[PDB]
Amino acid sequence: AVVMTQSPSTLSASVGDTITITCRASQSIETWLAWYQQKPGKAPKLLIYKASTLKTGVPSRFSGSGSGTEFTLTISGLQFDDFATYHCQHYAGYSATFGQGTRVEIKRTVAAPSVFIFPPSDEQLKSGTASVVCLLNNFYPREAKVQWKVDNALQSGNSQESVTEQDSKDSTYSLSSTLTLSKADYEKHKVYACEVTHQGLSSPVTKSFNRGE
Amino acid sequence: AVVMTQSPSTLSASVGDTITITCRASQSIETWLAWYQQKPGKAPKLLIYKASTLKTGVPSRFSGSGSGTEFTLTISGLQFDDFATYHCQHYAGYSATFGQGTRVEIKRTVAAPSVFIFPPSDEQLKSGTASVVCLLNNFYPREAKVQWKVDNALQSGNSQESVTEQDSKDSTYSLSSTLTLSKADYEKHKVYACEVTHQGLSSPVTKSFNRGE
Amino acid sequence: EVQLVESGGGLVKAGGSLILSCGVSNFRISAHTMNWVRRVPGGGLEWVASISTSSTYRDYADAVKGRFTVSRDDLEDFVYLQMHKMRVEDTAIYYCARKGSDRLSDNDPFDAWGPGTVVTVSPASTKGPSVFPLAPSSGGTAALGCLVKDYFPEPVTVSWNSGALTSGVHTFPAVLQSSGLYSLSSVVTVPSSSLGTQTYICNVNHKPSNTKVDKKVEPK
Amino acid sequence: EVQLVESGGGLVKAGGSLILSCGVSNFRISAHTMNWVRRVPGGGLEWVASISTSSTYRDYADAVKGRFTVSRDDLEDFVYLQMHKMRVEDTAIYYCARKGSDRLSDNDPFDAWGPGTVVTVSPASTKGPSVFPLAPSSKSTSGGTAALGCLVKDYFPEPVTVSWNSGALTSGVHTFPAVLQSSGLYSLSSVVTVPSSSLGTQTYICNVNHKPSNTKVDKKVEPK
Ligand SMILES: O=C(O)[C@@]1(O)C[C@@H](O)[C@@H](O[C@H]2O[C@H](CO[C@H]3O[C@H](CO)[C@@H](O)[C@H](O)[C@@H]3O)[C@@H](O)[C@H](O[C@H]3O[C@H](CO)[C@@H](O)[C@H](O)[C@@H]3O[C@H]3O[C@H](CO)[C@@H](O)[C@H](O)[C@@H]3O[C@H]3O[C@H](CO)[C@@H](O)[C@H](O)[C@@H]3O)[C@@H]2O)[C@@H]([C@H](O)CO)O1
Ligand SMILES: O=C(O)[C@@]1(O)C[C@@H](O)[C@@H](O[C@H]2O[C@H](CO[C@H]3O[C@H](CO)[C@@H](O)[C@H](O)[C@@H]3O)[C@@H](O)[C@H](O[C@H]3O[C@H](CO)[C@@H](O)[C@H](O)[C@@H]3O[C@H]3O[C@H](CO)[C@@H](O)[C@H](O)[C@@H]3O[C@H]3O[C@H](CO)[C@@H](O)[C@H](O)[C@@H]3O)[C@@H]2O)[C@@H]([C@H](O)CO)O1
Repeated sequence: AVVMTQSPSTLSASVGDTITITCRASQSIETWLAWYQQKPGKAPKLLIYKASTLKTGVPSRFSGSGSGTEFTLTISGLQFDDFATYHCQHYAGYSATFGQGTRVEIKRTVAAPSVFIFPPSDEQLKSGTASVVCLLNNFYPREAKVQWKVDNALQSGNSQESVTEQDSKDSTYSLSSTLTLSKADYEKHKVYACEVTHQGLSSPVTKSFNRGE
Repeated sequence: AVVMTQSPSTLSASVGDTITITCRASQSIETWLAWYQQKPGKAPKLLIYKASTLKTGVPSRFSGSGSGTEFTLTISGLQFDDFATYHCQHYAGYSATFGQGTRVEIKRTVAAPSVFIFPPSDEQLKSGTASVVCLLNNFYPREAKVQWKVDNALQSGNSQESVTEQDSKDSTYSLSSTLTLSKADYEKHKVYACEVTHQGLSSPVTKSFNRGE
Repeated sequence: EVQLVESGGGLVKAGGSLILSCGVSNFRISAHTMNWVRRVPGGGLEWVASISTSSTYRDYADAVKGRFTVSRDDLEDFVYLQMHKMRVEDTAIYYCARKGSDRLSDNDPFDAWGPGTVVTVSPASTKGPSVFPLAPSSGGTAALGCLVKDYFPEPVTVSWNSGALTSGVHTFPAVLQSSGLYSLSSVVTVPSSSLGTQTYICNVNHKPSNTKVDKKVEPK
Repeated sequence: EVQLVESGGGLVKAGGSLILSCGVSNFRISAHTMNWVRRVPGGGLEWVASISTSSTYRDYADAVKGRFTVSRDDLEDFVYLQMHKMRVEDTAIYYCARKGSDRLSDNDPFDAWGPGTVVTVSPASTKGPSVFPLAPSSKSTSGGTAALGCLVKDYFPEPVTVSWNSGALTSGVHTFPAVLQSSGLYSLSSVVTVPSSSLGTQTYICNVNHKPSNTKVDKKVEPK
């Protein structure tokens, strides 16, 4: 029952870089190790197996090494299509274990989000539902925390988030959080707020409005 | 490719009666015929196979006969527990076919439904939805039709209904139909009507209300 | 050429069940150990289950032991995954994968994968009903009732006036709405001349969500 | 006492897929031909599929030939039914049933049945979005910039495309990955940041295309 630990979880690099993802096993697995590439919405692709064997068709810029407990996947001369998630895997006859994955992204400078909040539209409200939307715009890196507070009470279980892929132009991410309440629930409270924490912000940013204006 | 035709579709009788259900095969099936009893919401139960053999536990008032193309299920001395649907079945080594089924019910005199219509409660409307309910109360026999009209335009795809099992005391049936619309559509229209067709009526009955009143 | 495709993904409520299947093209599954793997929203893959040739060995991730069953059908080239007692953390994209190589050995990597099928477990395993009056208004005889709406799973029970009122009562089979929630109505016929004097209260119980609801039905 | 239990029933969209399983208690399926049968709304029973011992023969009702597959697992005692390209008339209660008798022969009746699982195929394969404005206001305006958008809610299935001012406005637009709600319908938002100085002068309209329902909606998003 082997634990596989990749490093790093996110690897920020530029086109043309030479980069190295590490995979550590909690105990020796000889060379029973494979590396897979996976792009959003698509199936994992086998790149390398038995620690260092390149699958036919895989460009020679991909290279794998290691044995026992330490393994590396090296990409020499990173190309745009190499930006993806990479998973290491201990494979045994009748079971397998994966690492947590490493997402390789485009390197850029830290960028705080711009935060905007949107009350529910009167039209939706009338239909019996209140969606409150918090927008985090063009930030980097991708990790951001968003908390909803309704009359200062932290919310759980009633919001969903969506994050965009890295922007083709500024390499930033954007995020949307939607708090959903019944009209009746929504009308039981006054102050709606979203509180955003991010590495580029000196301190958290809180956007709020009063129901009814 | 053997078509099984069961007759009648509904058999109305009284406790104590001897009744006969017929099953006909489009071609000879020797004695490869079985009879099943099924009550509402329960699994079918095998009663008779090889045309005339009773399963263990099946009371002797049940009997079956026939071979070739014509088969008969007999119940001598109907008991309350016997009102149910009966299904005949041709069974072959690797396929089977069923007759349409025969519902055995308690006989009584024709009775027209009493019809009632209920507008949405203000409370539900407030939450964004409008269910209009039409009730057909204590009618016989079971076949009845409900057509919803909104400002005289026949509806479809927006109503569901359910029917009670035969009443223990007066042997009647009742039916409930719900027309469901968004609050928005509901307020677009004024006249909501449910039109009921049933053998107990000399012609279709309509119950209606004007929204707001 | 070699392909797999998964079917059966869907939205399920916590505690519910869902069965996935996997078909293939341009190879037979018989010589291959077949696997299920899932990609959880965090982005990582989790090995879920494996079934060896001849079904000699079936192995599961600890997280799913006791709840999932994998099966294989060599004659028609299908593999199955049954999922029961499902939990929020089962939410993921599920892939069917084979262990294979140009020459099969005792331990080959996952060389062919299906595109995946999305499985979502919503958090609530039950939902209590909303109850609305069906208000009265044919003379002599009046009809009133309660509309018991948007609950899950079955059943609800309905009594009238804590049970004192049984005559003329009809509680209808529930219907399943396109929303995947149930709805039913309970109605009672009473003397057109008891509305406003006699009180009418439907008592709804939804055991699955320990919800009890009394609702007065008044004229208008 | 012999028992069978179906699993997997639910609501399915026309064209969709659903797989059922059947498990047993107090007997082994290996010696038995296993069957699937369904009761349709009209009350009649319909034979659906049968699978012989050893999976030697699989047979199907003509109505399902090509769309359903039946499989068996003798080692752990399960039977499966795959249902694809589902149709409204597939709507029924599905039962797993054993062919058998006190002593097996080449042709026995169905002597044990499961309780049945409800399968309901809705006529609608698709559903069009409601679109609501995310109006610019003081709460989404700061300095030289204002954010506005559209919330595209309660549609099925993916995808929907969103354009702003028929494609004239592309800079600054973000259309987020759709998310699936507990209702089984998707929703997403499309937002754009624009100069605060332009609200009141520039009209902003989101163009929503739900190709799967061939539905298009144009929504003017205005202050307040
Ligand atoms: O029936 C027989 O032919 C045979 O008599 C052959 C015997 O050798 C023996 O088989 C057993 O031992 C074999 C050899 O063991 C020794 O040498 C091996 C190297 O060849 C070495 O790995 C091993 O440690 C030892 O030193 C094993 O190969 C046999 O294992 C196979 O068969 C059993 C079923 O009995 C399976 O459970 C195993 O998973 C394995 O089958 C898989 O691998 C073989 C190829 O090696 C494939 O032909 C087979 O289709 C299957 O392949 C799939 O699964 C593997 C594992 O998931 C994947 O990596 C592949 O990609 C495929 O998906 C067995 O231990 C005797 C036995 O004593 C009983 O018959 O059998
Ligand atoms: O040792 C052997 O296994 C044996 O040598 C026995 C041989 O007789 C022969 O088997 C074949 O012939 C048998 C007899 O056939 C002749 O007599 C029959 C009257 O008894 C008559 O119907 C038939 O047409 C012919 O005149 C058959 O019984 C055999 O068929 C059985 O086995 C085959 C597999 O070889 C199965 O595919 C069949 O469906 C059938 O099995 C089913 O029935 C038997 C009981 O007879 C069960 O023991 C078995 O589990 C299975 O039962 C289940 O399925 C049936 C049908 O769906 C249901 O009705 C039951 O309720 C169960 O659900 C076979 O044709 C040779 C073979 O040639 C090769 O071994 O085998």
